[PDB]
Amino acid sequence: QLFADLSREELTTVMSFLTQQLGPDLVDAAQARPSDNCVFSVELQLPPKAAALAHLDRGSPPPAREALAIVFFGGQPQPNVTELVVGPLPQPSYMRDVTVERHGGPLPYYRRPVLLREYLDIDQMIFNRELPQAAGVLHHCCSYKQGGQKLLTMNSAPRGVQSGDRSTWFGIYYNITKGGPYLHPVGLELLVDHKALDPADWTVQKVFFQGRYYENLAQLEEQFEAGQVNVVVIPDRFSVQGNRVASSLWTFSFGLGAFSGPRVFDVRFQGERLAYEISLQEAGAVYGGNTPAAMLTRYMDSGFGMGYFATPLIRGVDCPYLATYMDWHFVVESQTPKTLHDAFCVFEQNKGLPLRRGGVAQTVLVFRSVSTMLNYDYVWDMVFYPNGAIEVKLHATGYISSAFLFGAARRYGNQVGEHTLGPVHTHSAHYKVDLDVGGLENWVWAEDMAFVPTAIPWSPEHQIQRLQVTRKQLETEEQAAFPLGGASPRYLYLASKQSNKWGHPRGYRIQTVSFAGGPMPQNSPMERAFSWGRYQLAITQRKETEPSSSSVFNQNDPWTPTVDFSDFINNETIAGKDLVAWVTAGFLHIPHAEDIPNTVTVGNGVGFFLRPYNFFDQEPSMD
Amino acid sequence: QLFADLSREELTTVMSFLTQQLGPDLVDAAQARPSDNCVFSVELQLPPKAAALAHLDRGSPPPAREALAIVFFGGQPQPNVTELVVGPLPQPSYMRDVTVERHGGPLPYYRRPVLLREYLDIDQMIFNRELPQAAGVLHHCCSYKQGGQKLLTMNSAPRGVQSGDRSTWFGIYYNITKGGPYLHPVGLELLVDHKALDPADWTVQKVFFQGRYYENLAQLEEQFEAGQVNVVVIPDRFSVQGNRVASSLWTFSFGLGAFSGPRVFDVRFQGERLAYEISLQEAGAVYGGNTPAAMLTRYMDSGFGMGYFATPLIRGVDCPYLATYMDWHFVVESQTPKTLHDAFCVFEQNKGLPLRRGGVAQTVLVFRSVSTMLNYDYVWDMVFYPNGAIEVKLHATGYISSAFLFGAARRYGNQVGEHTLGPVHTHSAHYKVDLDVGGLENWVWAEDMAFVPTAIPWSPEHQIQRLQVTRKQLETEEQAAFPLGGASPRYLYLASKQSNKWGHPRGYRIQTVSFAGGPMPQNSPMERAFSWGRYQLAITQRKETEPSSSSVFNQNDPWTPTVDFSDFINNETIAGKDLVAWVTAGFLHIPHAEDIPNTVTVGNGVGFFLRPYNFFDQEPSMD
Ligand SMILES: *[C@@H]1O[C@H](CO)[C@@H](O[C@@H]2O[C@H](CO)[C@@H](O[C@@H]3O[C@H](CO)[C@@H](O)[C@H](O)[C@H]3NC(C)=O)[C@H](O)[C@H]2NC(C)=O)[C@H](O)[C@H]1NC(C)=O
Ligand SMILES: *[C@@H]1O[C@H](CO)[C@@H](O[C@@H]2O[C@H](CO)[C@@H](O[C@@H]3O[C@H](CO)[C@@H](O)[C@H](O)[C@H]3NC(C)=O)[C@H](O)[C@H]2NC(C)=O)[C@H](O)[C@H]1NC(C)=O
Ligand SMILES: Clc1cccc(Cl)c1N=C1NCCN1
Ligand SMILES: Clc1cccc(Cl)c1N=C1NCCN1
Ligand SMILES: [Ca+2]
Ligand SMILES: [Ca+2]
Ligand SMILES: [Ca+2]
Ligand SMILES: [Ca+2]
Ligand SMILES: [Cl-]
Ligand SMILES: [Cl-]
Ligand SMILES: [Cl-]
Ligand SMILES: [Cu+2]
Ligand SMILES: [Cu+2]
Repeated sequence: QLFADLSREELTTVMSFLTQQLGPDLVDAAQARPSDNCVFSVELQLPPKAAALAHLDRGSPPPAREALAIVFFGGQPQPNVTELVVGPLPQPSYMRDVTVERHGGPLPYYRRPVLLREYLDIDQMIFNRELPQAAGVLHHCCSYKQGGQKLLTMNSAPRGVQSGDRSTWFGIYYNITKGGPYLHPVGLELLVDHKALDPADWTVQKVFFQGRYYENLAQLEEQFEAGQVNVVVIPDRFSVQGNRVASSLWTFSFGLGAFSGPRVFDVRFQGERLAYEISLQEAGAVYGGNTPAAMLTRYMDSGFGMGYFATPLIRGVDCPYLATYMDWHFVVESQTPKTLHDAFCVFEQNKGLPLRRGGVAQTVLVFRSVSTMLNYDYVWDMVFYPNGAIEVKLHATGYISSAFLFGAARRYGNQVGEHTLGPVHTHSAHYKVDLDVGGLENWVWAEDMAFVPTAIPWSPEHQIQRLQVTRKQLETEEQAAFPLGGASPRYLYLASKQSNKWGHPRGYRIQTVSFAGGPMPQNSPMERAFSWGRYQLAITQRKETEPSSSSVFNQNDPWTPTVDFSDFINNETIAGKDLVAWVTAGFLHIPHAEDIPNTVTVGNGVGFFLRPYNFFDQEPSMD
Repeated sequence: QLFADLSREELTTVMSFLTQQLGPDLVDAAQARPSDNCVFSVELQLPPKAAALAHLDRGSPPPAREALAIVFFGGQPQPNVTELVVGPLPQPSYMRDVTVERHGGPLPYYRRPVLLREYLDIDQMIFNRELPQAAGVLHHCCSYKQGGQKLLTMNSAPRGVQSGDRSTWFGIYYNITKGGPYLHPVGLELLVDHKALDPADWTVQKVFFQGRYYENLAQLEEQFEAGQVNVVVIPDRFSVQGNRVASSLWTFSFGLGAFSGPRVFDVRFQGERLAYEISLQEAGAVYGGNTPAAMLTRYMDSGFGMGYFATPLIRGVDCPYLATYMDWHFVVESQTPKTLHDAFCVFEQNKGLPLRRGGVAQTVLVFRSVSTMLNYDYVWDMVFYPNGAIEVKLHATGYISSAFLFGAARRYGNQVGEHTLGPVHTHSAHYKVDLDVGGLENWVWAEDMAFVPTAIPWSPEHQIQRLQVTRKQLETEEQAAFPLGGASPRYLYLASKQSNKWGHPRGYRIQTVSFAGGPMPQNSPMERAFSWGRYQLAITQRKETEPSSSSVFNQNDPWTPTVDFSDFINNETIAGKDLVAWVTAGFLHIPHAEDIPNTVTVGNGVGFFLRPYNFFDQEPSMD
């Protein structure tokens, strides 16, 4: 319960403490304007490892239970975003601004995530005071307002060309609310500068219509009237109790980061802790296209929220009928705690494949949850094997984002329908794998194979390409940073100080199970924000100053990243320290006809494996 | 059903015809000595494709149903192995020799696989003539027959250092009869020369005792008696009619080659053929060590028989209790047909993960078979997805090979017991994927992603790394032969002539999934026999003269291979021809403590994916 997500009651307490303690008068974030003071979110502040392990292993008292509140200070001479550490629960006595502490300075107010109320005010502007200025061309293309269809908007990110920018390409789509929302692009995109704290000052800085750009909608309308614009017509055996799952072989505390997504703590196999924490850090997406949004889009999904955008799992569909179903509570953009029903599910999965052949079939423990944004869907799986192996997979599915088809559009994807292109994109996800193999003190090994031509002892006149094992202990972080798209040692394992019964260092190896979306060139002005994408796998010294490889604040200002993961790799020693492993997994997705109306989970996904390597003395037991 | 394996009735008739034609001097292969004449095996002769398709598609009469008989002609001045085509079934009248026609000449007698009678005769020699010579050292190390555990022999291959050799290193192991009978290597290996036609003339050419090499066993005993030898004492919807599966979505004819292994013909998703044939071709293993057998062993398992060594599927273990099980029939080293009970199992598996999202469940059809040699176990999987996708998967499991632990043994693996090493080795499998995408005439496309620094259209001063698609039609065989370990197109697919509704070439893409082992250096004078291991993927024109990428006769003479796969690649055009795909999957295996007593199929193994890429005009429907 030192890893348990804040209870609904706990959420209320922090919210009450803020109102009573904070000098500035706060507005409900659900109805907050840019120049208002509001609480964006409050959630569990993860405890220090040292105090947690002291409690977990040495019977010391639990660490002070704390919450981290994100506050939008827009109602002052100089607006800022402030992170407040509140605690200790159940009854708070302090409220510490750790902003400067964690980031070296203040959080620029433009890095703050776009409020829901900000989206709605952007819609008012578009529908009420922008779109009508191009009714003639909209009536023409898309039966606009004339007893015809309803249109809707799509968001994109980041929002500008440099730091300080808050200008978003919003696309116009049909409001067909069936199997596919952004499957009918109108080819009309609007660049709305919404950086100003006064919405009446927001403007459209440029328009994109079906191929070409215009300064504003008034310019587009007259060229249309003047018959100067060509318009394309668009038609249409284990027990969950609290945060703790316990089987005969496994024990772990689970949870959900409102921004970082699904996580698991204190992973113990048969009483022995394998890892302190296995958590999702960030989910990314890079697009390509000849239309603005698809041309520019680079998603750092934690800027939105993997937990905040998690959905209830449908019993029988998302998880087996006899699965265990847990709820989740959150305060993001609200006054009162909200509850997500069936956010998680744990169940037993008979693989149907013989685990060993006298033997028995492969039965697995599965921890699952789903994040959904605009209908796309990430299904996050954590599977725990009876032999001590852990499997972490990601599955993408749902509706793809679309682009209006014009010109050399096929240079950026495939046609999936009339006037519709499926733009290229790569999916990526970052995981923090804080293995504690045989305790804190860890080393890193790189074992692989080699063929060396040597003479045959019984026939020295003949040679034989001798297959043999190479081993190397990595000394610095730099040696253990493995570039995506390159080759890493086939057996890369974190080992303990001690060895097994046979003299081999007790180890758990990480096996990356993911094809290669393929890294963004470091020449990209925003690549630093997702520099975790450079590596297939990286090992660093765990620090309390390095809790995440990304940040909520990166999405809207990637040009100056709040968290630049590459900074973590700094030539420090990794021999005999508390080590963390960061795994990047993903794939290239060139959309195709089969992806319509939905992209299916067909395949076995993308992720990695954690497997015992000289950790036990022989094949372990099982119930 | 012209792809059906020969029935028992057919197997009997061919043997009768073969006995009548081949004089009165034939001998039951089960009891034949090297100088005898016997029928090694009789199995189905795969029909000509043109005639097969003409029958299936154009209603033309079925092509002649034939069998292939391998005959060991050791009874003559110049002994050879002969391949005979026998037909037509059901009542044969001819028996033609296709040996020269297929192999450019005679099959040398030393290439023939080692008969079971030959092995038993080798054991006799070892236990009657050989071991007794070293009774003193065996009593001391291994309680030879002093109330101690019994000894057995372990085979290895190839058998020599050059073409023409039949000299095998047999290892001596305790026969506990519990768990791994191969977990107790004594450190004694005999290099027996069983080349000669007269067993009485067979000799041991060298002996390896626990690290040291000796000329003969007597010398080893002599050396020991003189106290010049240290001895380490060793302790102690769908149904299936005949050969065809018929789900609501799929149709195919399954079978099993006596040597090649499991195979599928006439694969049809919703009535349309995707592939004429998908079959296992060869299974390989490459070891390392400082002990003889372990250092020399390179396997081409079809020399023993993936089918001949197939095992009964344990209901409720290898396949769900209520799956559909099918028997198999064969004649190998027997003049009477044998039955392999429950050789196959076909079943639907609820994937346990939603196909799409509320949404729909994901269930697959699974065709399984298991090959077993000395308790080491290949489980062959081909899963057909409701969306037209096909997953071919291989898992290994069971008892690993052990070696006597001495010297720089850890350079060749890990100690897994007392005086026991787990030698390094790679596993590999070759599959023949004859895709007929939209018909015979097929092309090959290479698709991937790329970034191009381009100015932002709405902000000229700034740049954006523009993600885009690259497409390239491959023209010759050499272009489609991608080296194992290197990087290849993320989107390589065979395409028909027709485009989809949207104008994209209808194709099925080959996504190769493996932690590929690591190719044997081409400097090795024997890797030519398994030159298929060079490429993770290769595409060649289909040829009736290139039915397989390996041969039963490769194993015992890899230095002059009967089939050298790379010969297929000869700069021929692959633009609008009958194309065949060849896929290599494998992995490096450094044995660990968890492999004892036996290694688990944990995770998912190795193989590949066949995915529809613009083959349809939208997501396919299900029934
Ligand atoms: C982001 O904005 C935050 C909220 O405006 C700033 O935090 C506040 O700064 C205030 C002004 O300095 C502090 O007020 C102090 O409180 C005393 C009463 O105790 C007043 O009399 C003083 O005017 C003032 N004292 C001074 C000069 O420090 C608040 O204590 C403080 N509020 C909280 C909750 O921290 C941040 O400074 C700003 N971030 C950055 C880094 O600029
Ligand atoms: C591998 O061995 C095979 C059998 O030992 C050889 O093939 C045999 O050779 C026989 C004698 O040369 C053939 O008999 C000849 O052919 C006709 C056909 O039946 C016979 O009537 C004749 O008696 C004889 N020729 C003449 C004119 O005297 C056998 O037909 C044949 N046996 C079988 C069953 O195939 C192969 O030659 C040898 N491999 C090679 C290619 O060298
Ligand atoms: Cl949430 C999700 C699921 C699958 C693929 C992507 Cl790229 C996703 N990410 C986003 N969707 C729109 C904003 N981010
Ligand atoms: Cl048949 C099999 C199953 C699993 C692994 C290997 Cl290397 C196998 N191959 C051989 N075992 C002994 C002869 N070859
Ligand atoms: Ca660091
Ligand atoms: Ca650690
Ligand atoms: Ca060829
Ligand atoms: Ca073909
Ligand atoms: Cl494992
Ligand atoms: Cl970019
Ligand atoms: Cl697919
Ligand atoms: Cu996608
Ligand atoms: Cu193995």
